[PDB]
Amino acid sequence: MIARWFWREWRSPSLLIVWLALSLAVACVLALGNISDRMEKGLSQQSREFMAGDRALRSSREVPQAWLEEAQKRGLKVGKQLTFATMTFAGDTPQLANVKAVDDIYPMYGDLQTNPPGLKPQAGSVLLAPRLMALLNLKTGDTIDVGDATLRIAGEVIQEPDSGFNPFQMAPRLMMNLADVDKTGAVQPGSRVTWRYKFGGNENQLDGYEKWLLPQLKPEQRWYGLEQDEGALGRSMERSQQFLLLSALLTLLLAVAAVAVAMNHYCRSRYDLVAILKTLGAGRAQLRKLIVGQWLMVLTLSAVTGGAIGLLFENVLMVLLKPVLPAALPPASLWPWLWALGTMTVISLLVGLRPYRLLLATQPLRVLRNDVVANVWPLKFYLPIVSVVVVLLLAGLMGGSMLLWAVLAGAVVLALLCGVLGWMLLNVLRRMTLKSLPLRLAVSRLLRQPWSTLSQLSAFSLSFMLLALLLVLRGDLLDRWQQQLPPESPNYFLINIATEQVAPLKAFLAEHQIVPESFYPVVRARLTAINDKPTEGNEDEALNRELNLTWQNTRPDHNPIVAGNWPPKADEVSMEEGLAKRLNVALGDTVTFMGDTQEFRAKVTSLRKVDWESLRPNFYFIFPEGALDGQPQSWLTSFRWENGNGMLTQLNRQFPTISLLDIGAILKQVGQVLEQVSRALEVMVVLVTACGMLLLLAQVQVGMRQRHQELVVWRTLGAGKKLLRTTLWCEFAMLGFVSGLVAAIGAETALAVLQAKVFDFPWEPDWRLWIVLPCSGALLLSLFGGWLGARLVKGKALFRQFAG
Amino acid sequence: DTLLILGDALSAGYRMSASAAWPALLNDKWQSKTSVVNASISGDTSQQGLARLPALLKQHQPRWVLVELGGNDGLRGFQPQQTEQTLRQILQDVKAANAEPLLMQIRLPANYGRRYNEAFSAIYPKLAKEFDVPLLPFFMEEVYLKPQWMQDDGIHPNRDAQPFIADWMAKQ
Amino acid sequence: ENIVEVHHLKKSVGQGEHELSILTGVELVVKRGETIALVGESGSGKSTLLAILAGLDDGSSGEVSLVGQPLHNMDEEARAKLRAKHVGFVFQSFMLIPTLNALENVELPALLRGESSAESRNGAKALLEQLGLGKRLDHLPAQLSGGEQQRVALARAFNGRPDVLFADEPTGNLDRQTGDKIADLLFSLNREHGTTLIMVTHDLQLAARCDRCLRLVNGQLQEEA
Amino acid sequence: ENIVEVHHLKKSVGQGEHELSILTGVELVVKRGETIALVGESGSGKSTLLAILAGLDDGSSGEVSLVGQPLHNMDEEARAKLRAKHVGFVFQSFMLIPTLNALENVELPALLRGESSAESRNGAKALLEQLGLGKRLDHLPAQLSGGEQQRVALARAFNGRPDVLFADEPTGNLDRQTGDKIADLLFSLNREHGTTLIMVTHDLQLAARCDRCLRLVNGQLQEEA
Ligand SMILES: Nc1ncnc2c1ncn2[C@@H]1O[C@H](COP(=O)(O)OP(=O)(O)NP(=O)(O)O)[C@@H](O)[C@H]1O
Ligand SMILES: Nc1ncnc2c1ncn2[C@@H]1O[C@H](COP(=O)(O)OP(=O)(O)NP(=O)(O)O)[C@@H](O)[C@H]1O
Ligand SMILES: [Mg+2]
Ligand SMILES: [Mg+2]
Repeated sequence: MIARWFWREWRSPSLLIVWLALSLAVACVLALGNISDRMEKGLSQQSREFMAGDRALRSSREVPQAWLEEAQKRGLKVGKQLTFATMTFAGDTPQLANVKAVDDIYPMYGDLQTNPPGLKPQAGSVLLAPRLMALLNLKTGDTIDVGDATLRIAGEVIQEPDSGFNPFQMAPRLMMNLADVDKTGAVQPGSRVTWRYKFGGNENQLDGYEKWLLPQLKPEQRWYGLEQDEGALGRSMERSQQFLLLSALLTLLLAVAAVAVAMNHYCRSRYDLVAILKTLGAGRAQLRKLIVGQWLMVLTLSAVTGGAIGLLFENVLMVLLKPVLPAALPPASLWPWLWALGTMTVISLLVGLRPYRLLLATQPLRVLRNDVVANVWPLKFYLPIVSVVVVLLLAGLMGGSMLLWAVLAGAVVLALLCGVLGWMLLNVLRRMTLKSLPLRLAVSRLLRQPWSTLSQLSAFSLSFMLLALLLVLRGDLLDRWQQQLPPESPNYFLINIATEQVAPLKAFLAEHQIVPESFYPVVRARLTAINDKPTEGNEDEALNRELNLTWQNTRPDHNPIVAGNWPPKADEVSMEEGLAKRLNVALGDTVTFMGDTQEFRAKVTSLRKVDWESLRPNFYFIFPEGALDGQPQSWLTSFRWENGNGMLTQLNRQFPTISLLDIGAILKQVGQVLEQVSRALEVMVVLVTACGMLLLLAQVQVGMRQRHQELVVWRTLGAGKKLLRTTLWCEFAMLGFVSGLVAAIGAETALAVLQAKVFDFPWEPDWRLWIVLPCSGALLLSLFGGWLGARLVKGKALFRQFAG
Repeated sequence: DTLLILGDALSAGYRMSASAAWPALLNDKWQSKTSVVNASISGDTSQQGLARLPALLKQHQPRWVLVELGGNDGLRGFQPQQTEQTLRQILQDVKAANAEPLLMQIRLPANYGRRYNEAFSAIYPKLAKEFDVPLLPFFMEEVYLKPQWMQDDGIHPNRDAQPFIADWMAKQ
Repeated sequence: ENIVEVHHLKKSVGQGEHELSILTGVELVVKRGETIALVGESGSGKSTLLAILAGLDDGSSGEVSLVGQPLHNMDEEARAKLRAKHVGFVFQSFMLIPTLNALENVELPALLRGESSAESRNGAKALLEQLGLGKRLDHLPAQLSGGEQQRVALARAFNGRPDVLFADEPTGNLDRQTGDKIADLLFSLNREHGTTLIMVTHDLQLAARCDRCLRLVNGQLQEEA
Repeated sequence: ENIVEVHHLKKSVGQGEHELSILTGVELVVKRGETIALVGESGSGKSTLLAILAGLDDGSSGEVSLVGQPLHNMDEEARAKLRAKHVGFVFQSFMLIPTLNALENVELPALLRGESSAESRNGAKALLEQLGLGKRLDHLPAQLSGGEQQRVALARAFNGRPDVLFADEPTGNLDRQTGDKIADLLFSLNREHGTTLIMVTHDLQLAARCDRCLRLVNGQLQEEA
């Protein structure tokens, strides 16, 4: 009986378009969620591999073995590493070397590359850094005395995965087996030996052992993972996670808006059927069962189709992007499934609940003749309830993150602005006279039904502002990362350079065809008093440890002056904004520094932005030339060179007192991480843009379906196809222009809030958005409407299709 | 009478205020009779110490000078001949300018390598005998078996060890 | 005996300037078995008066009693039950289902009454074939003419088998022969089953055929024939 | 002189068993100024025959010439231009816009013709007031009766001001007085502007008033009056 009902209704155009929109939204949301979850899992896995473990425990001495026995009983894999330093001897030449000792478990995660590759730390042989090998002029197969024991040299080490990203490890790397350490006899009380403990396994047992060890923790022990790290890479990972969550939120909201519009259209369509079924006096239970059964069948079919399409789409995307993708990601969870299904069902139910009870109470005739409906549940109370419910649901889904607060603030400000500007536009248009035909036609169409115009305007505006926010955030993140990592960054550093030694060093660089950058002077001084008040007792790190003051002559390139003037004059200093805030220092304040038992005062005359993520040298204070000439000055410099290693040994022999630092491996790893995340973000933004375009197309098609009867009446009367296309172009272009105009301010507000309280970056207004968004949205909507109208106008005897 | 201190963060004060460092504590203990002034700077080399030497010598002009340098040079690793010659020149300059040098016997940690540790530790008695100056012992060994007196790195003693260091130096 | 009673029924539509007064107090007494015709001009309120007489809407004021039950005192559920029990209605635009065929459209009330598919389909087929619609069983209302849709609505009303039947413009879109056949069928049903009939049409002959004739002038009913 | 010419026009709807033959070859000659009435029974094909005569649809076979132009040889754009230039049509369900009021509905063709708002609104108001619809300017078709909707459709057709007017059931939902007024207005327009009129109705008197009368039997036209 009802099977034929549903089969015939599935062919009906309105139900067909509603079901298509629902299925497309479900599929796109599910695919996006699965892709985001798999990308996040891959990022976590690669972070663990970079850390060579899942949990890290660093100790200065020996921890009790009973805890490791408990971990073994729990099944977690635990590995011990011992790091220290020694003074080895290439014949007579002494040299410091950073010795590391691991078991066979290492590498627990990631991969270790040696020279030749494939070598592993084994007994009877040791490994040296290529820089160390060149410095000691040894080679593979040689025997060297490390500590107090002589062992053969297995080879060089290309790179170790667990090498800390610390640009201060001056000691060259030495590697030896953990069993041979007692051969050297270096294990003695009072030795600076660091015990690293790597833990790997399923997160359930990880949490179990973590909570088991929590009461047993000691101050000498540092237990952590990777997200808790304050390193720049960890913060970037957190930002990427927040970006993925924001993308999920945006696609969820777009799906919500699309399905809300579809449900509104469906409920308005069902009016005639409701009226006729109520006319025959059908039982309330019977009619309720019929209507809810049809609605639930539509929802179930849409959900099944969306799930199948999402799975197929994810498989196709993984197949296509595999060469671009680093490796096969681990499978994701089923949480996106529940997210999408619950979102769809809840939104549809909340949209359709009020009309159902309203038609139950209202008499069928008043519905048929559009008489005054029963004054029950006015929209003035219905809308706030819906807003509160959806806000609570989103907060429960995403744990009440501040980004959700920013998004909802943007949404509400967009809604109020849309309402006010719509009222003003209605007044002005009623005060406006025209002369062209399609303009007047579009004006009339807008004026006749203002509420549908407001709804479509709000939907288009929210979609446009969400897309603009996504694009702007992606562009800002990419630009900031590109600024932070110049591709021409130097790969070697020279420190502890003497002022008398720079000229021989400069000649050495010039002979070696090396163009050096600015030679940073360094003076070690402490900010003792601020505004004649001593800083002792303050727990701020800058007021407790030593400060590295410096002077320059050219304006900083990566530190534009936000407040103040460049350059600072005599007794004047350019200060960092963050330090000024954290030390309650304003412009013009007197800062007193003590260095080399010499006290000097300066006036804060310039506030500057400093990003510690930048690999360039950064300072909390900048002085003009001549401010600290009398203070003792060391010198720091950096250069890029990859041609051979003999010149490095020659420089070390010529300048033994000058410290040499290698950062090549760290630079390579951070570049790999940044490019991987950049590819991930680019793919994510492309797919989100595609889904947003599809949803906008669905909404425009819904609007065309709603205007189908009047369009077909016009065509029946004899309206030209060119005239209809121009009218649609004008109407949808005006709609898109207004939507983009309001979306500009909405996106500005949301971006300001999120950048202030999520991404911790300075906010700037962009007039380029204010110009591009309205015209671009208008063009997109006009093209979509023109294509849809061109498709609809095709056919013969279209007047017979007026009813449908 | 004034005592000038010229060394590393062991006396400069690693990640602590100027008053938090042990030389300030010793000055507080010796306010009445003999003031103590600290001129130590972290990370200095023998050449950098020589460069900073004239300014401190002219600014302070003390009766005694505490010269504890080369420990960080040994930690980073210098060839014995070069650092020995530089320290010899520094001591000659200190004794030339009417200032009594105080050389601290520094012994590298036993894990640093027995041969180099012995070679570097044997320098200090030779210099003390040559210049006829007292050689106070390596009191960081007294901190070797005191984890509560050290930090996470194990290189610099914590603020809790600073009173102990000041007391030990007052005894010496 | 009196199945329909009306006292001071008034209806007004609109607000302020848009407000319009349709009725000025209606008094009507109708017993079982009567044939009542309504006459007037277009826009005079015959359709809305018939609709509120059927109890589907509430007027501005007045008392309406159907089969000795106060419809205004009842709720929508009781009125729906009464309609499903003894009331049938025929509109002007035929209010037909676009997604259903004629046979299913006429069989639907019997299915809603819990009758089995076989007997309901047989009765629907008989009602359609006696109206000459046996060749349009699978056709849709959009695929059919206005007269065919009117006949489908009449067949659905017949399938309802009510004791009271309100119809508006039953033969407006029919030729003389089809109108005569429909009138003969309606009169035969009224004479056999005793079903009260209230028809609104502009056909003077059909109106005269009714037992009583009322003209709607200035929101008031006047006996005419 | 002959404005409408029909040769062997045939129309068939359906496929296979569902296939139905509507026309069996139509030959028709109509000059300017004639009044043509169409008679028959419901479902006989009068509506579809009139619609394909207006050129809105293509039959199974045949030649149709309107104002001396082969409609079958033209595209949809040319037919739309011809309709906007000289053709007006009146349906059975009045095909009215639910989201527009009567005044805007009748003013719409003049606006589509590029006329200014003031003159178009004045003409629409005159057409509505001469039909007695001056008190329902702001009312919606759902708010109005079927006769009011029919009058709105007729007023829209009048606002089109065509040289040829096809109408189906022009006075079906009207009383005698309103039907007489509409017929008088149509005849006056035909006699003044020379506009050809082709009306399909079941009113025998109105059909006899026309210059020619054709009955549609078994998909064929027969002269009757
Ligand atoms: N919802 C409404 N809003 C405004 N006016 C209305 C509404 N419903 C009815 N009216 C007015 O009441 C009149 C009567 O409607 P109706 O009962 O259909 O007239 P009628 O004379 O029975 N027409 P017919 O049966 O076609 O000859 C309408 O024509 C309007 O003038
Ligand atoms: N889409 C369709 N599918 C199937 N049959 C159709 C379709 N359209 C029309 N028909 C058939 O063709 C017949 C003629 O339609 P129509 O032209 O409305 O008849 P008519 O005699 O002009 N009716 P009326 O004007 O109400 O007296 C219909 O009644 C159906 O039998
Ligand atoms: Mg009426
Ligand atoms: Mg017809």
